[PDB]
Amino acid sequence: MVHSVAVIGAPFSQGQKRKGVEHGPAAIREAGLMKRLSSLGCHLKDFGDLSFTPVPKDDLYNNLIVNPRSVGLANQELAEVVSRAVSDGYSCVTLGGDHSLAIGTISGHARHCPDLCVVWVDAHADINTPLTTSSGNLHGQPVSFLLRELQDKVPQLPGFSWIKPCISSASIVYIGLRDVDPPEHFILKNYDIQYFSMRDIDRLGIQKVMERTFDLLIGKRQRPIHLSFDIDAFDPTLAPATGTPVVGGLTYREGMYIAEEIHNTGLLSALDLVEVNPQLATSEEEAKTTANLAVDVIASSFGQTREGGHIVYDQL
Amino acid sequence: QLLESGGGLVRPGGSLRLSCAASEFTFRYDYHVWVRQAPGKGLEWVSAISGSGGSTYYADSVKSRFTISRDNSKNTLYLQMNSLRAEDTAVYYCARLRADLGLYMDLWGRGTLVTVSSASTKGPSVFPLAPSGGTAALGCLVKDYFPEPVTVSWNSGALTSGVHTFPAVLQSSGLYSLSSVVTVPSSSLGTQTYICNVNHKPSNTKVDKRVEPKSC
Amino acid sequence: QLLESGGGLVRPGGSLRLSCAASEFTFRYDYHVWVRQAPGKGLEWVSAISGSGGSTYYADSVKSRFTISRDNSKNTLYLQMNSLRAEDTAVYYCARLRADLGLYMDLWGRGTLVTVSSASTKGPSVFPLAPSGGTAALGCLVKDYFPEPVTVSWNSGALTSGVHTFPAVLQSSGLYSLSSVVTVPSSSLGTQTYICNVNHKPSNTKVDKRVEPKSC
Amino acid sequence: VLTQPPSVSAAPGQKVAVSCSGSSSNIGSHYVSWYQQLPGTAPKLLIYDNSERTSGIPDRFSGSKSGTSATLGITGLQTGDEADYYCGTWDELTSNLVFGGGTRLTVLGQPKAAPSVTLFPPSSEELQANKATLVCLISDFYPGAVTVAWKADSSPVKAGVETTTPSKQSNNKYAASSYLSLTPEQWKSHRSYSCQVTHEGSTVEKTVAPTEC
Amino acid sequence: VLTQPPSVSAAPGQKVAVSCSGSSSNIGSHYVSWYQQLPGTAPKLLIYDNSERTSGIPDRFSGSKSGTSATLGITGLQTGDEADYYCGTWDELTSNLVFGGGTRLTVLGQPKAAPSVTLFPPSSEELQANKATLVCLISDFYPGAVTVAWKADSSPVKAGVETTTPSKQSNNKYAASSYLSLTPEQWKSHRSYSCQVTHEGSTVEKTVAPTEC
Ligand SMILES: [Mn+2]
Ligand SMILES: [Mn+2]
Repeated sequence: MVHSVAVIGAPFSQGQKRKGVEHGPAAIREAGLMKRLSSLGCHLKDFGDLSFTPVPKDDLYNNLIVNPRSVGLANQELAEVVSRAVSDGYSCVTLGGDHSLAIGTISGHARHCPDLCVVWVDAHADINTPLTTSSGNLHGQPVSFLLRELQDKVPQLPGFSWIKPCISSASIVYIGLRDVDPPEHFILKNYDIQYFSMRDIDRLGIQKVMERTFDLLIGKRQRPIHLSFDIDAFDPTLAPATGTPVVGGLTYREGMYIAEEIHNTGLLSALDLVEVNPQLATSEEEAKTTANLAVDVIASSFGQTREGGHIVYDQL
Repeated sequence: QLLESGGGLVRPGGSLRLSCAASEFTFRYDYHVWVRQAPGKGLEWVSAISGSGGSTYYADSVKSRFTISRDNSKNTLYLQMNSLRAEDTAVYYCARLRADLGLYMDLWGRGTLVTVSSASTKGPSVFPLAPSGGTAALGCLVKDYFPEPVTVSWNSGALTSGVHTFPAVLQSSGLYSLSSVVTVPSSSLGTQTYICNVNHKPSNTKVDKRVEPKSC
Repeated sequence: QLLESGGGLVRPGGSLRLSCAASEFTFRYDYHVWVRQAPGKGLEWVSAISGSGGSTYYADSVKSRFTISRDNSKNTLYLQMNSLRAEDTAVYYCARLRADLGLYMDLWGRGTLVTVSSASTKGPSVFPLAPSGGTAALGCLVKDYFPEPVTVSWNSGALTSGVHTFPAVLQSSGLYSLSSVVTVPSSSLGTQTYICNVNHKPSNTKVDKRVEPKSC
Repeated sequence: VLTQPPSVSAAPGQKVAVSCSGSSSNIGSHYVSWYQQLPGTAPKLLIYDNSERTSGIPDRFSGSKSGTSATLGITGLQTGDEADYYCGTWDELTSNLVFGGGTRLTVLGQPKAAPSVTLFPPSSEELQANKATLVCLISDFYPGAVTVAWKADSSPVKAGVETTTPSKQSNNKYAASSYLSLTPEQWKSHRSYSCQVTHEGSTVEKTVAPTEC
Repeated sequence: VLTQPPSVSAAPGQKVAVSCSGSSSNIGSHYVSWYQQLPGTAPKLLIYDNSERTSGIPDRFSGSKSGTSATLGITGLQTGDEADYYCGTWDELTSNLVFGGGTRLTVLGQPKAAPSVTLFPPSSEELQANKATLVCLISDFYPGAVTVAWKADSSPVKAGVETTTPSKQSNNKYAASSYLSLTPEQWKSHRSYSCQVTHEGSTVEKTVAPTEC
């Protein structure tokens, strides 16, 4: 219930080329996350990294190439850990691997906060259905298990019968899209989900974007806010160490602004930071700078500012 | 690159410890394996470890004797080998293990030799191969020497043209033998001296041997 | 990296000129120093220069004889040495000098040798060390040779096993002596010839010496 | 666990297919890599996911999988190609990575020089010490493949035989050795001994007797 | 100007503290660096600002300063650590950088092989030329530290003595030499001469006479 702050590592992925994403929490932990947050006068509670062990064959090969049942089922264990953390009065930060963890953290939140809304910052809409993308895409496919209007087009995969769609199409706003499949594009249109693509930001501005965003979410009533920030939303020059880097994305300035704005509502309840994959960096510098950016996002969302803060009454 | 080391000759029942020094900073994010090659047989995967060392996997062939470890702080993989037998004698290779539609090993090392032989260190019995095509071939047999190498000269390298030394045979016992041979003209035998000087530096064993038993 | 050069043997009263070739393009922005090490004593800072060569600092030990310079265009530091003495004999090292809470030298070179000895070039008197544990050690004494090295063989390298040549002593005079020694079995003395061939290539001096004075 | 045939042959400019047979639990069910073992070096990855080349490998190389089997095509054969080729995949019954035994591909761009053979009888020194070794030295042969038979008079001998694998010589031809251990009495009791060396299906056979020179 | 003790000892896996004493005008007032002189190499920076490590140096190394003194801790002692360690800072009375004299740390991971000693009398050749040298050859000793006393009958001799510093041998054991210059008459007038070599506090003493062999 966002009075203090919980840090939860959830190193989940499906393996294959994007398996260094499971190493993201350490990378961010190693960007000095907790210092910052501690030094932002936050009471912190570090809930550690979750067990991610494949079902039902934990032999080598499955670890390198994981099955969907294994993720869906690790999200169940996540929703539970998110749920209890909210229940004890904490704001959830979940350091991620692949954007699929959003399934467990939104499901967890919804549970003790059923009026919540979502800001999905991302180059992708991650809103494919199981029948619209490959076995591999579950990271780019998690929003069709949460939205409540898609269940007519969404089948029962084993590991996923616990998920109970906890969002209507009018509770999620997208910021930063530039890489959207036709299946996704039609869904956005057809079910009247509002979104601000890189085009709408060129036109409107990050200032007017956030203005329009809040009106559509918290405009006629206060709700708890769930920021699912995906790192590939930042232009790749800023965030190179990620699996699907798409060019033309947020500047550093745009991204902090978004965080700055979310904090300034003082309604933020849970935050997801995902797709940080150090195996994909050109150097240690590139891995480090990506995680440094990811520590800034969180810091901002939890009160960091570019112009000062805190307390002083200075001496002579 | 990957670069392995700390192979060597170990006695059966013996222990030994390999290192693999990786170059990539992405070494810590990636599974690595150990594959060994028994001398001129095929490849046998031996062990594999996860980026963090939370998970190790072992072959039935080497399980419980061999222990795979890594120190990401030192960008090094290790293999501790205990209770070593003849049948462990192989070149051992580190490799990176990665996934895509399936699994492939994309980065490999030069190798490192483990010999596990019962045989103890010694020098060889040297015996002349007297002569009996106009030219003749005479030589020296270097018999039962452990381990390799032997370093051989005829008239201290002064005899160079036509000298032929074969690759040694590793006998069933574990003890080596090789043959040394030079081709000369038949006129030359009586007037000029033929000696194959031989060295087993390990044993600090030097043998100079005269070759005249033609008996004709 | 830093790499120094143009050290060598100079006669007392003599001059000499060191170079240090730096790799960094930031070489021109950074103080560099010169530290020397007298043979097996400690380190003595000798001189230091500013990024631009507006400021030079010298040790009392070397002031007014030695002059520190740099050419940023050539990424080179220099040290001009005049009025050189025995006591200047040292390995000379360039280094980068930088500041933080205090001052530290973070980048260094391999070194370069300056020997300042009065002694002139010459060849040595060679004397046999005859023999008098079953095995015997016989040898040759190589006495008063300037400068280093001497290159030594027994039976032109044919005698190899058991040959032991010590590191030479630098005498108070500045003239070198070393001892050469081989261990052999006592049966062997009469039948086979013992000669330590010796070379002082500087003087183009070669001495072959026979060792038979056992007198028994 | 995977079967690939042991050897292959051609002259530079030609082409082959190395075949890899496995089962349900591996090839029928998993992806296959192809690794080139250049002689006296650690192997290098050529192909993953059945046909996916790695960088700098030319398109000469091609892989293909069908049900329970796989196959590495190599065209426009060249020198410096000749080496050992292994297939690899994962077997889901035993829970390991498996390889084939390997296939040795020699590229014959040099002529079929049959081996020169020198055979020595046991030395005086050795017989005096109550031992006897016959030495067969085999040299300047191409390609690097031979087979050896010792015969005491007309009878074959396989006991007390030690034969080296062929090795490369200065000239990129090959050299091998074979050693026959006898008692002095076995050496003295037979009329002759002979080392019989077969190279590409043709035999060379040298003979020695206890009677001197 | 800075004092640090000359030597230190341990077996691999143990730990030491090298101490650096100075004054008001330096350590009492300025920051201290620590440099490792690997034998036969230019030194390398380990620590500035009293305790600040440089990259890749492990945390085994630790520095510390208190008023007029400083100290370099080194734990989990290893081979390839053994070397010369110098402290350095700035003295604000003389306006220079100063170092300690150095400390030699040997890591004893090899056994205390006492030296093998061979002593030769003066050669005929040399005596004929009116000169005399005694040669003491010292070999295969570990650790690399020895002390030499010549004695003409029972009397100690320090005049005309030249002794080399110990050197490493093929086997990572050490070898040294000592030379005694005499007149032929000094050589002929004494009943015997002896080279007395002391290694880790134990003596080896070889003796020669003018009477032959
Ligand atoms: Mn994305
Ligand atoms: Mn995403």
